[PDB]
Amino acid sequence: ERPRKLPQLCTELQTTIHDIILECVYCKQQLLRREVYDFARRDLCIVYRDGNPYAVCDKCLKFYSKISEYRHYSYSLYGTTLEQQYNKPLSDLLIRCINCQKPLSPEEKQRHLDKKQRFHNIRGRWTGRCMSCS
Amino acid sequence: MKIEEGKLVIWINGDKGYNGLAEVGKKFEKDTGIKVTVEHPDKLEEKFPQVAATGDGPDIIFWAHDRFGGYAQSGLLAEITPAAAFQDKLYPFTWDAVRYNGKLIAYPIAVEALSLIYNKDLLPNPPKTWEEIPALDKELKAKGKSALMFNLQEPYFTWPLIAADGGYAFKYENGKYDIKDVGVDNAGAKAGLTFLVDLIKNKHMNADTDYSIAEAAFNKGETAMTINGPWAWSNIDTSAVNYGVTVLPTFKGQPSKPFVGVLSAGINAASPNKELAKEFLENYLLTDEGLEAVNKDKPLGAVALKSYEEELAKDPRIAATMENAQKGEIMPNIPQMSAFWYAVRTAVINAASGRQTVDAALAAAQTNAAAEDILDELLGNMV
Ligand SMILES: OC[C@H]1O[C@H](O[C@H]2[C@H](O)[C@@H](O)[C@@H](O[C@H]3[C@H](O)[C@@H](O)[C@@H](O[C@H]4[C@H](O)[C@@H](O)[C@@H](O[C@H]5[C@H](O)[C@@H](O)[C@@H](O)O[C@@H]5CO)O[C@@H]4CO)O[C@@H]3CO)O[C@@H]2CO)[C@H](O)[C@@H](O)[C@@H]1O
Ligand SMILES: [Zn+2]
Ligand SMILES: [Zn+2]
Repeated sequence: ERPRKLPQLCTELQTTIHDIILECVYCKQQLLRREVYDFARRDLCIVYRDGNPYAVCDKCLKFYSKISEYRHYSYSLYGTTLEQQYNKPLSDLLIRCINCQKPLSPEEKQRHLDKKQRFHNIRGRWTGRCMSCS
Repeated sequence: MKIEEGKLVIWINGDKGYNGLAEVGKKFEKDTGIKVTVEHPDKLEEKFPQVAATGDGPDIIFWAHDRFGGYAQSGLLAEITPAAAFQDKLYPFTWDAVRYNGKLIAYPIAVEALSLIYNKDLLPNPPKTWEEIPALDKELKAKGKSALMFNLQEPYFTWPLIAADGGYAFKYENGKYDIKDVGVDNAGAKAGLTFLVDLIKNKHMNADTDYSIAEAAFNKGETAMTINGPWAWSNIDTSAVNYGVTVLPTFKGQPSKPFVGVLSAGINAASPNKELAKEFLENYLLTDEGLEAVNKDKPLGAVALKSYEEELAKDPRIAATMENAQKGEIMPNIPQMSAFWYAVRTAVINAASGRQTVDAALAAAQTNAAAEDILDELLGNMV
């Protein structure tokens, strides 16, 4: 199978994150350098169309994420219930911020537990909110 | 207001035999005392998931089966539990159309496929190929007529040509649809849609033609051919046009491949009348007399009930319907179907009007049809 993360894609292409030219899977526009770095920091996955690798630009990521939330929101749970459902601590679960898509840190997940803030399920994806997205 | 206990409210599309269905409801009420109200709201298939999500809506919703997986995924449909004796009364392939995640989510009613409908007085020998249409249209324009008019606003009607040389929605293998393998922007889809656009460029069709325009023109004897389903036949009858129903033209020697719909009846998960709805559907509608009452209003097509279909199959129009069906494909019922249709709708309208090239229109539709799946991958949990 093909590289799903930017570093492995960079290694296969013998390039670096500073140099790689990526296009958005949706709009096919070239990502700004800032968007390449953000893609890596948010731990997003390279997607393949017609055998070619693509990332995503910020405009399309926000557009389709907002659509997905507005159409496919399901229900919410407290963190302890997630831990019982999956039989794992929150630190071992991938829970992205609903606003910025970054995976939540363990401290942000513990903050949800302490402050009685529920996590939300959108299309089987569990989401919270990082600190920045207050 | 909330769904009323002790009555049945039914939604069915305005192109179906809703007056005939109301007659079945009248019989139900005569026998049982339970009133049945049949409504045909606009955009019922979009209204249903909205109102049913709040616990409201009709007790029973009719639509082709392609919408029902999305409803079931959202928990809006009751599971249906026909006994084995009842299941045996309907064709197995119709039950499969309404089977989602291994469970039956609706009752199948009738099998629909598009056919070529032609005016025998204007055109005794209809064309076997799409490629013949341009020359035939030039000939008919010289007589003050035209060759072909059909709805270009709904992708259901243009899909048979798009699919002919290789277009597809989702690849089907191992009894399963691969949502990651979409066939909207492949060379076969482009070839078919290019042929359609060329018909428009060359003044053999108009991009603005819709259902009403094509129906009026055919039923007035102004155009020699149309493409439509069985529900359209009774208006042609009353128009006194001498028409035939036949196999769709081939494209590049390949059959046109209509998407086959099974008109199906689902029970709202929020209905307090699930038992009455089952009694109505199994023991009043899905009988020879019940289906005949609907069919006499607007023809249903090839009904799911074997006993009645054995009579209808003797009608050459039904034989043609099933010939086209067998050359086409059963629509997926998966939740991704609606996004597929909205995406293809835009592609055909934009290409037909020249707003986009065929290539750009279909490239965008391929992406749009796959958009939620792409997002699931982007946000996925991978190494
Ligand atoms: O607002 C902008 C836009 O609105 C109007 O178009 C919209 C329609 O009014 C609306 O119903 C909706 O259409 C979707 C539909 O929701 C979706 O399910 C899908 O439809 C499929 C069917 O599911 C499928 O079964 C099949 O339908 C056949 C049917 O089986 C047969 O029995 C008979 O009834 O003919 C039907 C075909 O007409 O095929 C259709 C696909 O053709 O896709 C539809 C979209 O194509 O959304 C429409 C777009 O918003 C206005 O008409 C339009 O002018 C406006 O621009
Ligand atoms: Zn983009
Ligand atoms: Zn955030």
